[PDB]
Amino acid sequence: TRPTIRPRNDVVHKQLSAFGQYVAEILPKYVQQVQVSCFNELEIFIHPDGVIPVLTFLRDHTNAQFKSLADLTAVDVPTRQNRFEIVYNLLSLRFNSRIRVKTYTDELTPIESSVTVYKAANWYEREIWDMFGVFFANHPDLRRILTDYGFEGHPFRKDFPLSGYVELRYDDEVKRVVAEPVELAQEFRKFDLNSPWEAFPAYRQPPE
Amino acid sequence: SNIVVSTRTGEVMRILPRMHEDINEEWISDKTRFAYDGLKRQRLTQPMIRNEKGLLTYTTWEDALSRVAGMLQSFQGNDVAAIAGGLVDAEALVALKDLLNRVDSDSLCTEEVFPTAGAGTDLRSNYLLNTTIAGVEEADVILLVGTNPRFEAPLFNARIRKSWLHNDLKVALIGSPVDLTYRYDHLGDSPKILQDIASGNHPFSQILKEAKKPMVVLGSSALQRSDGTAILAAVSNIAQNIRLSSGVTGDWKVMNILHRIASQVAALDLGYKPGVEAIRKNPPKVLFLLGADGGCITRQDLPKDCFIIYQGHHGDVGAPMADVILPGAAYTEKSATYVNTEGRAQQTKVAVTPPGLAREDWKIIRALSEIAGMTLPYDTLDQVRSRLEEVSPNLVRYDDVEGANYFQQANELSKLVNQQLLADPLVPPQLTIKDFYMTDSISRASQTMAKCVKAVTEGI
Amino acid sequence: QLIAVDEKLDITTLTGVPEEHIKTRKVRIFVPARNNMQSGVNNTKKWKMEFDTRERWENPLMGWSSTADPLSNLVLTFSTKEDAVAFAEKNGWSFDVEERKVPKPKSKSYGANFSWNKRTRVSTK
Amino acid sequence: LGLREIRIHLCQRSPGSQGVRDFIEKRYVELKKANPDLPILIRECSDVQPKLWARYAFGQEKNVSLNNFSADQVTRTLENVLSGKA
Amino acid sequence: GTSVKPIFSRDMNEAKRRVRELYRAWYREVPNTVHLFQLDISVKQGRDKVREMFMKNAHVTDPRVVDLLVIKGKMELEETINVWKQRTHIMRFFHETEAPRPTDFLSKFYVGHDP
Amino acid sequence: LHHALIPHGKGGRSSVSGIVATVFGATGFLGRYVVNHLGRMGSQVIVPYRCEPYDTMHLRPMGDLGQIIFMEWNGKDKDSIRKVVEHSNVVINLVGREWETKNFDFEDVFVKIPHAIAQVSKEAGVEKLIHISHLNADIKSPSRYLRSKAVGEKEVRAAFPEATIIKPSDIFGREDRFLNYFASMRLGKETVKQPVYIVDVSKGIINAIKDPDAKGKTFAFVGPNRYLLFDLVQYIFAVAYRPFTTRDKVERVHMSDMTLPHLPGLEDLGIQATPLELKAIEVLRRHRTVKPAKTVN
Amino acid sequence: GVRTSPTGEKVTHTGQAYDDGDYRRVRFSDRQKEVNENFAIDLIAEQPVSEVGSRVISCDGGGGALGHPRVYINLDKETKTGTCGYCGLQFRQPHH
Ligand SMILES: NC(=O)C1=CN([C@@H]2O[C@H](COP(=O)(O)OP(=O)(O)OC[C@H]3O[C@@H](n4cnc5c(N)ncnc54)[C@H](OP(=O)(O)O)[C@@H]3O)[C@@H](O)[C@H]2O)C=CC1
Ligand SMILES: [Zn+2]
Repeated sequence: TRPTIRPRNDVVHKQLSAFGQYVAEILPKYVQQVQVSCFNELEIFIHPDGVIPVLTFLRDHTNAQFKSLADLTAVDVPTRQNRFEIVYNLLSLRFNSRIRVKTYTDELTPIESSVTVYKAANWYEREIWDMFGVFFANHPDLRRILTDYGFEGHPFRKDFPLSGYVELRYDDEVKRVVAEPVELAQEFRKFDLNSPWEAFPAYRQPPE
Repeated sequence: SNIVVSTRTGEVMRILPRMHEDINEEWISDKTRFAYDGLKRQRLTQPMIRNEKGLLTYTTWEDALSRVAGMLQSFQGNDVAAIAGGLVDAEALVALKDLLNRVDSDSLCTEEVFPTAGAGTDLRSNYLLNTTIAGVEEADVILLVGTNPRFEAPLFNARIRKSWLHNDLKVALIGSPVDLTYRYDHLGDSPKILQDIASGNHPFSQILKEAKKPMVVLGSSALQRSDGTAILAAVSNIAQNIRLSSGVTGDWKVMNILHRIASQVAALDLGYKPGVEAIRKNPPKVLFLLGADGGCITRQDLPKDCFIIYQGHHGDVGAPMADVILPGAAYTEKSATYVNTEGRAQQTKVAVTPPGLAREDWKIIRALSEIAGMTLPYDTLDQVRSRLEEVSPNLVRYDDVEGANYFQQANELSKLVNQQLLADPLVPPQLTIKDFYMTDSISRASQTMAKCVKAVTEGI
Repeated sequence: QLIAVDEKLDITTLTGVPEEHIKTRKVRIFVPARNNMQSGVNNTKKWKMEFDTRERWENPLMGWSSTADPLSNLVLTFSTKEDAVAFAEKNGWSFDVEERKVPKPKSKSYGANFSWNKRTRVSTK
Repeated sequence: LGLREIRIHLCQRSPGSQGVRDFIEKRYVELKKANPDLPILIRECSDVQPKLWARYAFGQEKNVSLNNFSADQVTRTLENVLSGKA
Repeated sequence: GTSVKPIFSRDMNEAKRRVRELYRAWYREVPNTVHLFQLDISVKQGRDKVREMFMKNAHVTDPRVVDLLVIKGKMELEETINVWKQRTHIMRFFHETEAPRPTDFLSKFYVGHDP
Repeated sequence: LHHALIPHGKGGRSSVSGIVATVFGATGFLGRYVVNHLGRMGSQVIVPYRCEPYDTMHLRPMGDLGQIIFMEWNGKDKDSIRKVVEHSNVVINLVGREWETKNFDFEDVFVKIPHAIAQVSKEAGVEKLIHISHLNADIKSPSRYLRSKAVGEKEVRAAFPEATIIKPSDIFGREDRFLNYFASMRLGKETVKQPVYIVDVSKGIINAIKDPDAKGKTFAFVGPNRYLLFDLVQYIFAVAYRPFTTRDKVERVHMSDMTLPHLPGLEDLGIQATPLELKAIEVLRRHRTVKPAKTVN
Repeated sequence: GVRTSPTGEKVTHTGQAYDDGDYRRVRFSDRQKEVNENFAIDLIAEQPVSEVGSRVISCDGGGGALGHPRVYINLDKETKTGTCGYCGLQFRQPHH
């Protein structure tokens, strides 16, 4: 390991593994998997029905007390049956640690809103509904937060076009800003950058 | 052969091969790779009609369509006819078939001639490469009559060469002694040799008798000559002797026919009459040239003040002799169906869009039908392909090559008429490499093929 | 607690796509062919969904390439064919599927080069 | 009123096409003996009922199913179509 | 099987009830909006547009899809009540500035390559 | 047909319509709408302007990049007209003035300038020329305005045989001088008026450019209804919630609108004329702080 | 070496010039057309051919790291002169 390689920490790796096993033991009803990254990041995969309990536990337990919600986001993977992946990032100031909770959903199944647990989630959840179309149940006010009023479609889905469907201009006939089907003077050049000759043998998949 | 068209900002950049283990292995011929230069020259972009001076001038789509529809409505019967070129798709073929049927015409012809005597194009196995390209690798002897596969089907000849090198295939030829990149046994040039093979006097009959899996291939070049039906009868007799004497090995399918143009098999499957003899016997007064650039029919052998319609993409020998010109799309510009010499149907994809006012061929014919009042049922591409499935359901299966064997029926239907063989050697048009670079309108329009011809004729 | 409804999934009304870009477009589901310029095969592992080519024209100013459809650069990646077909049906797109092409195994042998009586005898090396 | 062509769509491996298959293998040639100028197209289906299409003058077409028909049955059907009786 | 988690309704009757509620709310809002944003349309034209926007989704047979559509519709209704939207947004429903795209085969054949 | 003149795209802002239009008098009431309709479909517009560029500043957003080119010209000069119409395949004449000026009287505005434009367009190889003149334009008119209009019609017909003449009557628009003129007055019962919407005239001009057989025809663009002047002014004052230019304009507005049933109208161009009541609120909403007028047919 | 078009326009180093019937010329009227006067092809045509007595020469474009990537040019073909792929300079062995 030369100065060009990021050094490994083993103490934190073991600590995170032990705490992940601890959380798994306490909550066997919801926890489906626990992983620790090679760079000491602990992530927990749970059933969607356990968002309110597990988070509450992590917020309220004496050993955990993850009091801060750093971020709440969603990841779109169209090849999965449950399209959307809801990610909760939590920070514990008492133990100076970070955790990640991961959940799955689809276009029609809603997710319970964690506003009752973390207030910070409120706006975050709105953003998810705006950008991926994931519905959050029992939300104080769920509406668009980023897109234009009356915007049709959820732009952060992997099948939404990059340039959208409509574009805005001004019309002097009607004396107002109008929306028309999008037409680009220069179409976006699509570059095929993926190369053959795979780079990382550590991530090779079986040839089924 | 499968290809990949590489484009960039709506312009064809290059052509690359595509791996198909059963058709083109991994490669393509030089013409396929380097003839895309011809898609940018001598292009038809707008409709044209004759002006008062008798010259061709540009016009709108409505004017040209109305001018064609007036003559279509005025005439009827055998006075209306069409010829299909060598670069036409199944969609336009069935479209024009239906259009001329609605006016009660059956003069649907192709430039290449296939003998209609006996079974004709009624049995699919009567005009296909039944052994298939991937099946060439299982043969132990092979006989080639009246063909030069090196320039007539380069990938077929490459497969024969591979089987010759690896499977110790034995190759024999009847025709001119051309070079095939591998050594073969030259029986002769006269068609009479074929008869000897049927009689058993010629020792190659005995050599082929012991073959476990014999293959016989007859090229369309030998069928283009006036004695083609007699040649096909002789080759069918040879195959009959093979099956009855040496025994039926099973589903081997010895009889094979190798074609030269991509539009022939689909037209034969769609009921088109091969050859232009129907046009010659009953000259029409309005004629459709669906990309017809073979030069077979001139204005000399048509009635005076005949009406000629050319619909294609390139300006070639067939365009200036027309009265109304409709610009069509090329194979790089439309999703179109082509059936290869094996009988396998494959569809192209849209790489770029047709230039100027050019449209899709079947769309042009459908619009013409709507203007003339004989409106056709189909409106979209899927409806055209449903019509294709109605006429011939195997034109919508895009990777199947298998088919039933009807050799016995066509064989005993071929034994009725006995035309004598001519005393002319079987000389194919593709004698030398210089004759291979320019064969169709796309090739003749390219500087690359002109450079190839100039380099072949004289080299530094 | 459970509807137990029996109907095919269809989220067409919720995606915000214009009506013309649904019943007219034709997606293609395929494994991309290997680039014959290279011998690597790492780009032929996944399935791709791509839309049909529409009209591109030249800009009167600067001569750039202008387009009008939004789905020109949209290519989706899927693990298996069934996943891609399910996605296409759920989104209400007509699709064409052609099966994966795998290179058949071949009997390679160096000693076949130096053959006593067969034709695999190489002229040089 | 004038017959222009007929097309027989039969399947290769389906048992419901078997009789139709037999018809060809036994009498198709003889039918061509009676009809030297009528194009008798035979084509291949796949999981589709065998069918007979008659295309008359001016593009008028009429189809009849041949599923599970016997060889004598299809012989009679083709005779009926060729003779013009209905 | 095919058992799924509900959103608001369990079967089609409750979804239809919610659709009727939303339609009543939009119908009552139309003239107030027409007056408030100082529109150029009439109230009959606005209610016809509301009817058309409802009839566009008349082919849905999934209670989950229907009630999610209803959730969305209440969202735009709430946008319109509170005048979050400008005058331009309300019009975006009428496509007044767009050229009429013909549908017959001959017109599409003449205008361009678009199928 | 000069391939670069072939339509391309989907008829949007960045598309190509194959129309290269020179719109004389494009800084006016009708010019802005004509340029807007020409630019929203992707056509290239040459705007020849006499005034300062500041007054042409509003035309720029109407087209995409490079689709509108502004050029100086003089009506008295032929070289400027020549160089403005050198490369156009469509020329539209919208030059008009409703009053007298010490440099331009009615004869130069309505006779000499259109004659020069038509002659230069013919000598330059322009395919289509469109000319606009009043509906009530007759030689025997009392007013010099409409007499000059009629002389200009005859002269442009002589110079450009394939010229299309349009005879709109009393166009009313947001920036017009018909509804605003009456609303700024803050005599009739025998005079009849037949006003036509601005957008209808714009679409008529566009279709006439597109229409292939509208070469030498003469059109009369009129509205759906004929209005007595008194009740029309009453309705104008009622819509604005209001209680109820030297010599030529009052004479013109006292004249009745002619009826020319033999000439084709907007219906020939596939346009449904918009009634005045629908757009009266749009025009007159800005003159503030229901019972439409009765019509005669 | 800047040529003039038959219409009167200037032809760029790429050979670009609007023909008689092209409408786009209107963009240049009352304005100017931007053409670079210095043609790289003519300027590189007049360079002298360097004489070196080695079978293989090296070219980096001059300036060291301020030029182009270093390349090696073979001079065995006495028929022609070896040309740098980047710089366009020419090299040739002292025949006779
Ligand atoms: N109610 C109406 O307005 C209808 C109009 N008429 C006809 O329709 C045409 C256009 O109408 P409209 O747009 O309302 O008129 P405008 O008053 O709005 O302006 C007409 C255009 O012509 C130009 N122009 C006027 N006089 C001269 C001149 N002496 N020299 C050069 N350019 C000049 C003006 O440019 P600049 O800014 O430099 O002055 C102006 O851009 C006119 O020919 C008119 O006669 C048809 C029926 C009635
Ligand atoms: Zn150099």
